[PDB]
Amino acid sequence: TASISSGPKHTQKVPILTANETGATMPVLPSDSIETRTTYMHFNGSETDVECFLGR
Amino acid sequence: TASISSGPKHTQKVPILTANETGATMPVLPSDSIETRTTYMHFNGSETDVECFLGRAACVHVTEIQNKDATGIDNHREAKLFNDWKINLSSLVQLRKKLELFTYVRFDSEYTILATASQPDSANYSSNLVVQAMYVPPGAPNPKEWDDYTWQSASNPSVFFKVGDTSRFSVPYVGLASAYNCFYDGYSHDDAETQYGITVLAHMGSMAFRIVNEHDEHKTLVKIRVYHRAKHVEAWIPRAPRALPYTSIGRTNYPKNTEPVIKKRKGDIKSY
Amino acid sequence: PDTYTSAGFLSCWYQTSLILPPETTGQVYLLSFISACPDFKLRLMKDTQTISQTVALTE
Amino acid sequence: INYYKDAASTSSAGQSLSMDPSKFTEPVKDLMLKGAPALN
Amino acid sequence: INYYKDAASTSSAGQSLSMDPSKFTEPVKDLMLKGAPALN
Amino acid sequence: TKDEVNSYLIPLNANRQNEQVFGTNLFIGDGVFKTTLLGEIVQYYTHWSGSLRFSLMYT
Amino acid sequence: GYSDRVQQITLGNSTITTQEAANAVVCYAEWPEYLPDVDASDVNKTSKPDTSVCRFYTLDSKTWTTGSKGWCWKLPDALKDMGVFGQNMFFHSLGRSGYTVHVQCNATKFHSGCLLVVVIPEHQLASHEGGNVSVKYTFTHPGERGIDLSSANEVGGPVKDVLYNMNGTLLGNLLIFPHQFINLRTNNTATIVIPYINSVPIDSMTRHNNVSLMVIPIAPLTVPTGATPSLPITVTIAPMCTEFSGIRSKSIVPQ
Amino acid sequence: GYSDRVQQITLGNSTITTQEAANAVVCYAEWPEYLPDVDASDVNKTSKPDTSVCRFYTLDSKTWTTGSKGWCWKLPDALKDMGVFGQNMFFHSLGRSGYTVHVQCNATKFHSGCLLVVVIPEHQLASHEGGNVSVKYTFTHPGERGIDLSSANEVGGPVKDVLYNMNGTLLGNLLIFPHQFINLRTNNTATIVIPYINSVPIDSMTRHNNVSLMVIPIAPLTVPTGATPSLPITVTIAPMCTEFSGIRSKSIVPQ
Repeated sequence: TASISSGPKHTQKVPILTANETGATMPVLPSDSIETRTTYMHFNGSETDVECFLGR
Repeated sequence: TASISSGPKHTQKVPILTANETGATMPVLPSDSIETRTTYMHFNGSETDVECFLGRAACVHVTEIQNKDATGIDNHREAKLFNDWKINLSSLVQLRKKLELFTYVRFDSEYTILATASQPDSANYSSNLVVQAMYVPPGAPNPKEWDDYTWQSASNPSVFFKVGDTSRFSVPYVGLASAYNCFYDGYSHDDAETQYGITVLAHMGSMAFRIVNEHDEHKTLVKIRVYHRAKHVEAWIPRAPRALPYTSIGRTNYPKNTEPVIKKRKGDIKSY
Repeated sequence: PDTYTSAGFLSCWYQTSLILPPETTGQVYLLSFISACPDFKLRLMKDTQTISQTVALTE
Repeated sequence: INYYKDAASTSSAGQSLSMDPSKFTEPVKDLMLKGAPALN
Repeated sequence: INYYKDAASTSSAGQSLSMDPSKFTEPVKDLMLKGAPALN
Repeated sequence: TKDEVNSYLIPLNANRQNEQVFGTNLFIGDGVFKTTLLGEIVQYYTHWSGSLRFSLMYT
Repeated sequence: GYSDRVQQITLGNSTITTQEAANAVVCYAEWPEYLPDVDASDVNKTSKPDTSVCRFYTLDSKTWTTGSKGWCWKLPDALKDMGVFGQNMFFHSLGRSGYTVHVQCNATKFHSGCLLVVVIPEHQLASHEGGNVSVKYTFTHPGERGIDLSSANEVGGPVKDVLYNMNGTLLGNLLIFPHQFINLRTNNTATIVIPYINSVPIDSMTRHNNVSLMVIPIAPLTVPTGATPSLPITVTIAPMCTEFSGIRSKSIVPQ
Repeated sequence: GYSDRVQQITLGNSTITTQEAANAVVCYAEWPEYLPDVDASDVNKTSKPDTSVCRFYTLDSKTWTTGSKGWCWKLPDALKDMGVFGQNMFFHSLGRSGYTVHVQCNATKFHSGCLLVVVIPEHQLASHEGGNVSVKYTFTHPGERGIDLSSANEVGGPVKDVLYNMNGTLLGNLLIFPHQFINLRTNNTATIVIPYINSVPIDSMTRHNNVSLMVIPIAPLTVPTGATPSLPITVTIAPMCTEFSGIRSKSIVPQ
C-alpha cells in the first residue's frame, strides 16, 4: 500500500479550495499541495478496530 | 565439515605474510604454516547465535512496595504504598554489558515478574496478597494514590497475580525507530543545555505496581523482581566490550580514579 | 508532547491584507478545522489524561 | 478450537478490516469531485 | 503450535545459521587473495 | 478565560499588511488540538504518524 | 602495473592521488547509496545537490608530535561550514549522507610511527565528571577543529583519556570498527568509505552526529636524528550520495 | 467548471491559489527547460538542487497609493538572499534559471485602478545625469527591495521617470514585452512564466541580471468613499529549472 510521487502543478484544477459549508471533509493529501516521493504504509490499523478498542 | 591434510611447502606463495595496515584480518589457518591431518568440526556454533546469547531471562529490576494502613499517609508513592519503574535494561549491569556489544538491537520482550513477601516484624500470619502490575505508556495518567481511578486501567494492559507466584506476558518491540539505540551521540534538539546521550530512542514504556489487598493488622513487605528475555533478536554493528564500571543509566561515563583494568605482569615482558 | 519527537509550528500572515466593502466594519473571523489524512497511523493504546474521577458514580 | 457450545463464549472477534469513512466524511447528496469547484 | 495470535508471543527464534564474518574481517575495497602479496 | 464560543473564532483586521494572524506548535495531544476529536482520540494512543489536514473557512 | 598502492579518487570537481596507499576500507562492506522508497517515511521529495556537495573538503591540518594523544572529529559536524554542504545542512530539517575519508601523513624511510584511523558509528562520549554528568552540545560539536585528546578536561566537555576511547572501552578493541593503520614504513594515507548507518531512514544533521572519525598515534612518532620532531597529519573528507529534505527557515544552534 | 479564473501552482514545497486570475503568460510562448548538451560549452556537470531552490519566495510587500509611480525588481537579484537559492548563487561561478512570477493585489468591487505587470529581457537602465554617466552596481542591484520609481534621483543611480521606462522608450510600448494587467475590476493577480533568455548558454548570476519585472500603476488607484486610500501589492517569485555550475569559494560583491 502512503504517498505517491507527485511533481510541480500549474493547473485550473485546484483540489485544495473547497466549501466546508457542505458538511463534507474532502479527502485532501500531501501530494495535492507539495511535491512528494513514494512511501508505503507498512501498517494496517489493526489496533484501532472497535473490537480491539473495547476488547480489554 | 575443521582441518584438511597438508604436507611440506616450498613456495613463492606465502599466505602468512600480510599487511595489517589494510584493516583486514586475513583468514589464515593451521594448515598454512604446519603440516596437518584431516579432522572434522563436529560442531555448529548453535549456542553463540545472538538469539541464544540474548535469549535467556536476566534480572532487570528489583523494587518494593508494602501493604499497610494508608490512613494519614500524605504520599502513597513515598510510603511505597505503590511504585512505578520506567523500563530500562541498563540499570543492573550483567545484561547491560551483553547488549552493549551491539549498537542497535531489535527484539520482542518476554517479562517474568516474581513477587515474594517478607514480614520483618511480628505477624500472626502471612496474608495472601494479589499484586497488580500496570503498563503505563507515556501520556497516560500516572497513579497518585494506591487506589486512584488510574488503577481501573480500562485502556492500559495490567496483570493481577499473587505474591509468591510469578506473572509472565510478552510485549512486542515497542521502539519508535527500526531498532533500539544502544548508543546515541546526539541530543533531543539543538539546545545548549539539553541532556546528551539519554534518548527516547530506547524507551520501552514504564510499569506501576501496587497490592490490591486492603491492610491487615501487621505490615507486609513485597519485593518485586522483573526478569527480561529477548526473543526474535536482531543486532547490528558490533563494538568494543565495556571495560570500566558503569555509573549511570544511559551515559557511557565511568568513575574517576578507577583502577587499571589490564592486569600487570608479575615479572617481565619475558615472563611466562 | 516530547522534544525529540516534536513536529513543528503552524503560522498564518496577511499576504496582502483583508479589505472590507463600504458600509461595512469591524472584525471578520475565520473558523479552523483539523482532521487526519488517510496516511495516519496511531498505535499502542493507553489511558487518556482527559478523564478521571474521585468516587464511583451512582444512580 | 472452540471448547464451548455457545457463541458468546468464543474469544474476541478479528479485524473488521472494513473501513469506509465516507458515511462520515462525505455524506453529501450530490457527489463532490476533488479538484472540481465545490460550488458551481 | 502457536496458541496465541500475535507474533511477539511465540518462542525464541531458531539459529540464524547465517554467519559471514567478511563484513567485519575483510571490508577492503580491492579484494585480497591469501598467498598473493598484500601490497603490490 | 472561561470556555466560550469565541475561542473558535480567529479574528482578522482590515487593512493590516505584512502581519501575523495566529501561531501554534503542533503538539496534537495538547494545547489547541487537545479537545478536538482528533486530539481526543490521539490521546487514547501512545504513538502517531501521518499527515494532518488543517483548513480555514472564511466568514 | 596496478598496485594496491597507487589510487585516484575523483568526486565532484576534486581529485586525490595517493602513491602509497594500503587498499581502502568500505565500512561493513557496503558502499554509500541513496534512500530507497521502501525504506522512506517522510513524504517530502528530497534534494540531491550532487556535485556541489559531493566533493572533497580538506579540514585544517594537525601536528603529530611525540607527545600527541590523538584527535577526534564528528560527522556531519566537521563539515558544518564547508561550502554548500554546510548551507544545505542548516537549511533542511533532515539530511542523510555517506563519506569518503582520506587521512594523509607522509614522512621518510628513516621515520617510524603508526596511527590508527577508525570510524565509530554512534560514538556517545563520557563526561570526565563521572556519575551522570552530561557532555554539553558545544563540546560534542567542535566543528572542523575536532577534539584534541591531549587538551585539558573542560567543564561540560567529554573525558579525553585515550586508553578508554572516550567511553569506557579499551583502545585495543577499536579494531572491531572499520579502520586502517598509517605505518610510516608502509603506508602514507588511510581511506575509508562510510555508508549511512542509522536506526531511522533520515535524521537531523545538527542534533545527532552519526560517526566520529578518530586518528590516534599508537607507535609514537620517532624522527631521524636531528630531524624536526613532528609531522603534520591532514584529513580530507567528501560527502557522498547526500540528500536533504524538509527545507525551511535555517536552524540556529547553540554557541 | 474550470475557469481561466481559478488556478493553483505547486512548485516544490509551496503552493499558490488564485480565485481571480486572467490566464497566465508564458514569455515568447516558451516554458523554462534545462540546458541541452548541444548548447553547452562549459564542461562542468551542473548542480540541480531541484525542490530546495525551485519553490516560491514572497518578497516584502509594496503599498500602492494614489501617488505611486511604479516599482522595478531585477532577476536573479531580487532573490540573492532567498534560502538556498541565494547561497547557490554566491557559491557557483555560473548558474541559469527560469521563473514563475505571481503579482498579487486584491481590492473590492468599488475600487478602480489598473497595474501593468511586464517582464523586460535585458533592461539596461539610463543614468539621469545624461551624457555617458554610468549607473553604479549597487544601484542596479537593489535586492528584494527593488527600485521605487517615485523615490528621488540619487548619484550613480538610474533615472526613475516612468513615461520613459528608465531607458528612453515610451511607457505605452512596453506592451511589446510579455506582460499582463491587474485591473481591480477583473483581475487580482498576474502570472508570467519566464524561460531563460540570454546570448550565452549560462552566465554569471551576480554581474548580469537578465530580466527586470516592473509593476506600474497606469489607471490610478481610486478607493470607495472614506476607504483608506491605499492597497498593498505583493510579489511572489519561484526559480524554475535552476542549474548552477563551477562551484568554488563564494563571490564577494560590492556593498
